[PDB]
Amino acid sequence: GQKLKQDGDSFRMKLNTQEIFDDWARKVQQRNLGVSGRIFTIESTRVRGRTGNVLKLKVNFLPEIITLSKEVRNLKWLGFRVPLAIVNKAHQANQLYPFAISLIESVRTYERTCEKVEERNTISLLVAGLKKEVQALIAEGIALV
Amino acid sequence: ELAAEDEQVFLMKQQSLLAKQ
Amino acid sequence: EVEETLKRLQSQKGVQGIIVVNTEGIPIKSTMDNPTTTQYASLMHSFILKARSTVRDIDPQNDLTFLRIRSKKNEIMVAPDKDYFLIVIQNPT
Amino acid sequence: EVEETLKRLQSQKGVQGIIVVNTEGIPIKSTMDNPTTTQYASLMHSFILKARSTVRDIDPQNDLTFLRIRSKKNEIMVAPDKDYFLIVIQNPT
Amino acid sequence: LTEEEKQQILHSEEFLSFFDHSTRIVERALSEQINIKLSLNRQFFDERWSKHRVVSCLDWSSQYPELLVASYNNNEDAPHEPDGVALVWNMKYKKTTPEYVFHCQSAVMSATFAKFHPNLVVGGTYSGQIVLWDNRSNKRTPVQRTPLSAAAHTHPVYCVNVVGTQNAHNLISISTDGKICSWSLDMLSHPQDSMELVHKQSKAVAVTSMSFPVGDVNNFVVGSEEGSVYTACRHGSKAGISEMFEGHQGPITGIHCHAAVGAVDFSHLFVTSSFDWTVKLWTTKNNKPLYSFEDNADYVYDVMWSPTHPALFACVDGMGRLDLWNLNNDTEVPTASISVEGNPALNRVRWTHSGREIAVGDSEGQIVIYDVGEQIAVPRNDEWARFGRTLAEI
Repeated sequence: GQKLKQDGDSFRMKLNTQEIFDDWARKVQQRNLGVSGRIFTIESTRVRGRTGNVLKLKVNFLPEIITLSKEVRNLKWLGFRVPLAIVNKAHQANQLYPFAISLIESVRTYERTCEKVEERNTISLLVAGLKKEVQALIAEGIALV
Repeated sequence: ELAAEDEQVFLMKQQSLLAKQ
Repeated sequence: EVEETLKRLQSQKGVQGIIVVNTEGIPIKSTMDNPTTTQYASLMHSFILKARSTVRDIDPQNDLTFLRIRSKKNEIMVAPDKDYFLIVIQNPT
Repeated sequence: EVEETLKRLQSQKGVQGIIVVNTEGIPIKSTMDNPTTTQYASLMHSFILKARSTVRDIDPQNDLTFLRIRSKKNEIMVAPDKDYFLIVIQNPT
Repeated sequence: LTEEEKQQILHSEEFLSFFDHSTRIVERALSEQINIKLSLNRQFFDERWSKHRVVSCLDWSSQYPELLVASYNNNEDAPHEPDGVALVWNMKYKKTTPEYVFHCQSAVMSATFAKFHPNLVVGGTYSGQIVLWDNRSNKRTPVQRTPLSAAAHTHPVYCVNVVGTQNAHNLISISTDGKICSWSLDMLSHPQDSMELVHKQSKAVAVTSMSFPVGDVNNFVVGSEEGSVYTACRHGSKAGISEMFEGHQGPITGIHCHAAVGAVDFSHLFVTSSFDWTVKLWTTKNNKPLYSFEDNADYVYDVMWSPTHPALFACVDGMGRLDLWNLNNDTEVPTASISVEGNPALNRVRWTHSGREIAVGDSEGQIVIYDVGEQIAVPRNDEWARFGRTLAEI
């Protein structure tokens, strides 16, 4: 009986769990995830296939941030307490996620449809008005923090 | 008539605006 | 036994016993209305003979015993041995 | 699609040869050679036109949507609806 | 001799009915009519749409009790190739090939048939975008897609279902965020209803799966990855969480209400398969679990009642074994068991309509269907009475 209980206690000691929680929290704090900044970012990329530098339009929002939220949204009920700054960042990211995902899907769809249009140059002249209004809407949005 | 204003020019202009803001 | 064959065939769905058509287009066995079945068997015999010619064109060693003429109303199973050509009306269901 | 259609219709049994025929006979496609495909499919088209006449005899509203003949040496397939005439070369078994 | 007319008619795609009837008929032509206890029945493993692919969901079509739908996430094998893989599989005549295929630009998480229309198939994806597909038409793309908006689902959707009858239908969906949304089959672009499920102090419930009492609409039941099972009314006099259950320690993965209907009323019995081998049976009127299933550890995913037998259900273990668990004959030992060869991580189990056989998903994608013993499939009035008294046991 005592040998068995010693075996089980040793196994349980090997079966501790908090250390990984601690390491993950430390990694989160070190990496300093965030979303604050511009509504979306315009960047420079030299896409292979063309000599020029393409100013492809992206969204200032890492899709992985929500993952962190879910971790917290789990670890909180797991009984492990996470630092208040991390709680705040995860909560803000979770509440703000829907807007970001709608934005990114919308901009990707717009890019796909505009490249489809310009693939057929015979039609861009007609669609120019819609492209103008969309560009105006993007121009209005981009200035926002 | 309506103009196209190629996406690259608009993108670079707004890149400049974001840089300066 | 011819009667055994008849009772075995009538057990099939939508089949009224056994009707056999010889090479003259006249059914040696009578199970349905005579004029319709006779003309139908005559057209049967004609097109199965042209099918026999068609296959022998490129297959001079094949024999015909299976053919599934199925429509949205009924299927006709036509099976020639050498002179006796069984024609069987069966529901597609 | 085209290639996927033939590929899937073929590898289901390792079929020896099928070509897509959307026209009334005389197909220019080939699977093992031009003649044995084109002439045989034209013969099939001629035969199935007669078979369609045969099925229309008993009632003109009838049309043939599916046709198979399984003989001692070959199994021939065609499913016509308006112009789509199938060909299948396959073992009797 | 034509050279381009055949080429252009091949290029022109008017082959919709052509391909439809050709496919529905050639597998029929596969028949070899040449004139010259558990037991496996049919093992299905598509080589083209299931190479190293994980079963995500399963469903049997009530309208056509030979038609099955199965899902898949994105394929790690190749990202460039289509990611959301959906398979419609048939039980007319044996064939290695799936009867229908379907693709979604997002990884597919769950899928099912529509009760309102016997041909439409509806499936929730990993992006939280409900996807509609028309079986009769020959297409690969989703026919319809719910918008990705704050009002609509945005987190990955894992349970979708159709409630009501064929003229009082309603498509209810859950996102793992806690959003319930009610749509209609005639339009899939705007939520007829939508609200964020909340238990208390406005905190949401991370819903993983949900079910409903057989023969009833509204008054839904959901399971939470937090390890807690809730009953929440759809509309009632007040929507939202109505009751919180003591529940199981780990995440609640597969939840199902009882479905068999007979001389007694058992529509209040819930089976939940958590992450601890623990298939818990309870009733909605009691806050505590009525019994516990324990023979191993570590993750039995899903549990599902048999629609014909009232005291019999199935649960499949990630260890790679499906045991058919009966209550009237036993309470501690499975009355039947079997293991899929290769010992694979069997994900999902689905009782077929009318029962008498089972469907099993796998991490490898090789879904297997197979029947049950006749002496165990069929119930009897004795089964209902003794089941009532076994409930009366404790």
